[PDB]
Amino acid sequence: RPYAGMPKEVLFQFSGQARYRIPREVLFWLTVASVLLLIAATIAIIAISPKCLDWWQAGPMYQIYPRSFRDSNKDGDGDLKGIQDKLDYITTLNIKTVWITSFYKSSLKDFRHAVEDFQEIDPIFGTMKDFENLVAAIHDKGLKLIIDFIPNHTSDKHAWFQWSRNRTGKYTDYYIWHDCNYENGTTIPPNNWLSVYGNSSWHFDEVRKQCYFHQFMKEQPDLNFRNPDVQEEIKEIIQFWLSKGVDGFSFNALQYLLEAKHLRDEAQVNKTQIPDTVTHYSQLHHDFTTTQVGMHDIVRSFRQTMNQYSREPGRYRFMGTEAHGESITETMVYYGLPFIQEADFPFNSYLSKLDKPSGNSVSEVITSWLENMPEGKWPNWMTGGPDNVRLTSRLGEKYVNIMNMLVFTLPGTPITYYGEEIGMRNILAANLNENYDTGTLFSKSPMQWDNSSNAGFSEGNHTWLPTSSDYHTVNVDVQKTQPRSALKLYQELSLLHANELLLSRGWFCYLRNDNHSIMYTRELDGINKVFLMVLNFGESSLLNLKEMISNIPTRVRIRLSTSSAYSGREVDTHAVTLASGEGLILEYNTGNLLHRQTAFKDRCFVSNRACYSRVLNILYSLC
Amino acid sequence: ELGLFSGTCIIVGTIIGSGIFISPKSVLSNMEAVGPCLIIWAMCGVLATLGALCFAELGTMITKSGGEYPYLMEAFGPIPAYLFSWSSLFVIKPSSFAIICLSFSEYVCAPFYSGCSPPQVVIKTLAAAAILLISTVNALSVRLGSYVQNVFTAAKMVIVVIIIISGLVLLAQGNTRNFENSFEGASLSVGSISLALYNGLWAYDGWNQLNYITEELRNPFRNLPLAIIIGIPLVTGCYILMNVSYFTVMTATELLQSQAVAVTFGDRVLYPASWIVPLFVAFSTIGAANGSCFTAGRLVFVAGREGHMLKVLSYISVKRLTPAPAIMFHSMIAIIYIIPGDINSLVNYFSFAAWLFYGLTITGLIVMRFTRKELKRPIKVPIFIPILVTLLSVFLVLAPIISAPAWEYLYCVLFMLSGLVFYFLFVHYKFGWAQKISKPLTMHLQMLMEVVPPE
Ligand SMILES: CCCCCCCC/C=C\CCCCCCCC(=O)O[C@H](COC(=O)CCCCCCCCCCCCCCC)COP(=O)([O-])OCC[N+](C)(C)C
Ligand SMILES: *[C@@H]1O[C@H](CO)[C@@H](O[C@@H]2O[C@H](CO)[C@@H](O)[C@H](O)[C@H]2NC(C)=O)[C@H](O)[C@H]1NC(C)=O
Ligand SMILES: *[C@@H]1O[C@H](CO)[C@@H](O[C@@H]2O[C@H](CO)[C@@H](O)[C@H](O)[C@H]2NC(C)=O)[C@H](O)[C@H]1NC(C)=O
Ligand SMILES: CC(C)CCC[C@@H](C)[C@H]1CC[C@H]2[C@@H]3CC=C4C[C@@H](O)CC[C@]4(C)[C@H]3CC[C@]12C
Ligand SMILES: CC(C)CCC[C@@H](C)[C@H]1CC[C@H]2[C@@H]3CC=C4C[C@@H](O)CC[C@]4(C)[C@H]3CC[C@]12C
Ligand SMILES: *[C@@H]1O[C@H](CO)[C@@H](O)[C@H](O)[C@H]1NC(C)=O
Ligand SMILES: *[C@@H]1O[C@H](CO)[C@@H](O)[C@H](O)[C@H]1NC(C)=O
Ligand SMILES: *[C@@H]1O[C@H](CO)[C@@H](O)[C@H](O)[C@H]1NC(C)=O
Ligand SMILES: *[C@@H]1O[C@H](CO)[C@@H](O)[C@H](O)[C@H]1NC(C)=O
Ligand SMILES: [Ca+2]
Repeated sequence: RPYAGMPKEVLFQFSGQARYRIPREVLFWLTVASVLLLIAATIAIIAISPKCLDWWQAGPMYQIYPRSFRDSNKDGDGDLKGIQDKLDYITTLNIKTVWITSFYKSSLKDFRHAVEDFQEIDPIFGTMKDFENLVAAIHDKGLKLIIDFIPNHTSDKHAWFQWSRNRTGKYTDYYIWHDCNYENGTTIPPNNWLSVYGNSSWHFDEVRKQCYFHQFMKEQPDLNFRNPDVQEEIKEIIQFWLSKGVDGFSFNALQYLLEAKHLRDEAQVNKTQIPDTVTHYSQLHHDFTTTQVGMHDIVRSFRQTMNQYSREPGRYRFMGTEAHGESITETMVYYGLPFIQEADFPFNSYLSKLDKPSGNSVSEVITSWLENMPEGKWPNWMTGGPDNVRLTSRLGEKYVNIMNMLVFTLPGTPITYYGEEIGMRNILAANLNENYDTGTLFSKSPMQWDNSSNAGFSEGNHTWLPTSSDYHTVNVDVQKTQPRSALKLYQELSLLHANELLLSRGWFCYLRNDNHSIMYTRELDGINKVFLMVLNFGESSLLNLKEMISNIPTRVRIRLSTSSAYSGREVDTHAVTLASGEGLILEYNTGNLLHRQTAFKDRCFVSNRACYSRVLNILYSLC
Repeated sequence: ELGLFSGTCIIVGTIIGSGIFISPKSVLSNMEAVGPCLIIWAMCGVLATLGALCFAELGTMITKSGGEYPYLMEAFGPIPAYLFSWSSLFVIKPSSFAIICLSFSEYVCAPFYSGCSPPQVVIKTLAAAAILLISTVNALSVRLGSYVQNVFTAAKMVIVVIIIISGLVLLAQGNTRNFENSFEGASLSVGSISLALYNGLWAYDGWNQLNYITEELRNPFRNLPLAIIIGIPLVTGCYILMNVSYFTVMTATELLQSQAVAVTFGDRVLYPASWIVPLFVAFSTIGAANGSCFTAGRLVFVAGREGHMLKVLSYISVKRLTPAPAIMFHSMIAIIYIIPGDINSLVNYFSFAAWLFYGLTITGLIVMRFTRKELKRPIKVPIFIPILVTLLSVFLVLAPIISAPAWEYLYCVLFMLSGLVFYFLFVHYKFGWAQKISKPLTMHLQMLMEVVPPE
């Protein structure tokens, strides 16, 4: 009856019900149930997957002082052509963002600035086409470029001010003017307001016959941000630089934007002081010249102008601000509100203030930023800047390595100042014939590249600033051959921080710490492996980790060390020793994570919680 | 009957598929410069014309129903004809179905993962759900096969002109910075040039299945070599005029970042409605997959006569006249392909096996024309075009394996030789016990799946 070759009519007898009927519909309904259970499973994975980290959260920034990086045409001043030559050195550090401080056409290159044209490059840095070739060379390497912006004041040689003193057109109110009595060279100002660098904050103008306001030196009149004409000018400069491909800005001197309209006198710190000897900025309470009422809606307006360019995916424009030196709760307002967006993060300069390497001095900065921060925000850690003594001269050479391991294992974005990866130091003296701030000038020495004329920075006769004397031992060429150098460790940390998935979005549980030592772990849920960083800022120690963590085995592997002697050597948890500036990245496996317990819910921090799935190999935010 | 203008309109719509949306990323990651990767689309675009012209010769002189299986039977004997029927059932046809459905989930899930790459589990769970749905619809019905075809080839051409017009208008506005200093980092090598011809030629897949149109052509012999030498060279001109429209908008460093190249383009140029590109490309890519599943039952019928492939595969279901055993076996092999590999490791695996049989065919063209066969051939091609296609394909099959060896080639060579083993132990020797494993298998399958021999 089978007779394998079977036309229509015969097999309809067999295929009716006997046994082969129920498999047909049960297999046909299986493939249908699965098709709508795979398009249902992919929707359930796209929904629970958390947003990936932007380019400003993913990798370290690298702050360059453009006049001291690399000189191309032997004139003694670095320029934008020399920054472009060294872009292949910057990508061996695994840098993601190159932050170039201000290069606009300036009449004063310090004291926070004096710009003559917000849309030109200063001649000593190159020309407008040298910038477009650098922005192209940066994007082709996969890097991003953010630049300094300071919108509070201009130079008194700016075209806007030359028209304003002439009362020309609409420019008569671009600046803050007021009437003042001027006889025999001595002026009485409209009030007792002081400059930030210390003197009467009003200055008489001979052409206008009025006084103009300036927070900084007399060469920097303050723009009047209360009239809408000035805000549309600052809106076109933000639009001019974003069209050239700049990936974001760093706004400076933001608390000085607005001032009180009533122009009433401040309150003295020492009330019983004679009102003609108050000439120091610190002798007044500054309630009418900093952080006025409508100041945050101006900064939120800059953020909307930058949103017209950050819509296409992969080209988000970063906005960061500098922090208020005195307050930390005033700094956290720049993070914005859950419904009004603002700076992506304000720059944390509190690590750059430590002058003595103590364990509780560093521990206080870490917990002060992380607990004061809003919920789903992103931290950042900046251990140096152009305006403070370099790390090797502030703390000592023994703390260069322990300090790079600190900011690369903490949550958030580490921001590096040029020359901090090789352990540069301040110069001892210089003779400059320009108007520079001699208190903060010695941390801008030219970059030391190798053993040559001027450390390989200029190839010319002279440099704008003398290089440090000991550039024969500390420079890039020597340090990238040595096996255990500050540059070699820096390239190991930025690579470990880049591709770990545990350092970028793992929890941060800050275990207890006595003075002279800091311990914290980074852990994710489905990873089944935790990092433990033990950093010793003290004299020396032999500390038993089995009592402290209560989660650690008795034999752990050293993933990294600052003295680099412990490349892969395993140690005993009972007795680990740390030699006064030693840091270890211990790494072990465990199923009991510290943030899941109840005693540690008060001291674990994460920005956007996300657990890990081993079977799917994805992050998912549902857990 | 269909005229010459329609004589090309069928072939041009046939060539342009989902290859132009996925290959640019892969051909550029091997040329490294905008300049050379523009000559690859022309070099492989010309090499696809000489291929389709040589196939016009065999298509007219042999004049048999089989697609390419006859051409190897007429020249070399029964072993290459079988070896091709073996690979075109386990290698060429299933993997080309897995690349089209792997490239449809790259475009559906790319917008929901803006800024970064989606996980591998999402672009495989969505591809496995497209293979099962495309192979189930084409088994339950035939009208629904051709119901949505003419609309799916509209969306395919609507986008092709939107990308071109936009990429030309932007070129008038002077956005010339990308190809100003081309050729500067060109890594020309037998390693890169071969691996970049694979991905460039995959966008031309569909030039061999172009001989069926002669039956309705008004004047076939006079117009078909014309409809080919003006149809495909019109398409390669529409590829370099579409790959140029990518580099006008974005740079060579941002191309390699995204797998969905046209999605990166619609965000940069068409912001008010940028969802149009991932929506229209998902239409055309799922339409080109519908064309692959339709032809699965074609070759198994012609090879089912000569007792090379199992005859049960050509059986048709009675309730719906659809080759159910051919389809559900054609897709079940594809599911096993999307699991291990991804698009780039499958375009190499596919264009490797496909190009050795593409060579053996057009060598059989001259070999039959040189010595063995003296029958009349209606249209004749010059002698210099076939010797080029074979000397090119011998470079395409043999350079990648020696210069850039990979584990994908090994599994490809082990598949054909495994079929060579099935030749002697199953069809060449005709063992006694070999029969009693076949007969109870076919009708039980017929019993379970209610399918019936076609005629
Ligand atoms: C033929 C046409 C096919 C479709 C074409 C394309 C269609 C779309 C075209 C175009 C996209 C339109 C614009 C979208 C903009 C972004 C919107 C967005 O992110 O919304 C999310 C909605 O939340 C969700 O859960 C979205 C789920 C999406 C599921 C997709 C379909 C899968 C199956 C397709 C059919 C397969 C059929 C196979 C058989 C034929 C936001 O949610 P969230 O929680 O805020 O963010 C979560 C995700 N991140 C951002 C964190 C990463
Ligand atoms: C305000 O400006 C006056 C200048 O008019 C400063 O006084 C001079 O300070 C320098 C310091 O290097 C002395 O050498 C001069 O002798 C001072 N001039 C006179 C007339 O005494 C004054 O210090 C400024 N106030 C500050 C900085 O708080
Ligand atoms: C605040 O400044 C006043 C001066 O304006 C200080 O008072 C005394 O001032 C007279 C002025 O002739 C001095 O001779 C005294 O020596 C001052 N007393 C002191 C220094 O104790 C007052 O003390 C100042 N207060 C603070 C807190 O510094
Ligand atoms: C037809 C009926 C009876 C059975 C259908 C089973 C199908 C839906 C199952 C069987 C094996 C499965 C695959 C197994 C493993 C993987 C790899 C993973 O990284 C993505 C999903 C993927 C690719 C699965 C997709 C769904 C799948 C193809
Ligand atoms: C079959 C095709 C022509 C149908 C689509 C027609 C419309 C929607 C298309 C055809 C050409 C297109 C234009 C081509 C180029 C540009 C320049 C670009 O900087 C902005 C979009 C813009 C202005 C496009 C807008 C949409 C457009 C007008
Ligand atoms: C200001 O007015 C004076 C007097 O006429 C003139 O010489 C000068 O050029 C003017 N400057 C500007 C900037 O208008
Ligand atoms: C005039 O100038 C002299 C300068 O020595 C000064 O002493 C005097 O107070 C001034 N007079 C007025 C009224 O400003
Ligand atoms: C500087 O480094 C070079 C290696 O590039 C070395 O040859 C030279 O001796 C060094 N000079 C000094 C003074 O150490
Ligand atoms: C530096 O001094 C030497 C000494 O002759 C001179 O040749 C050279 O030109 C000087 N450098 C510059 C930049 O002028
Ligand atoms: Ca101001």
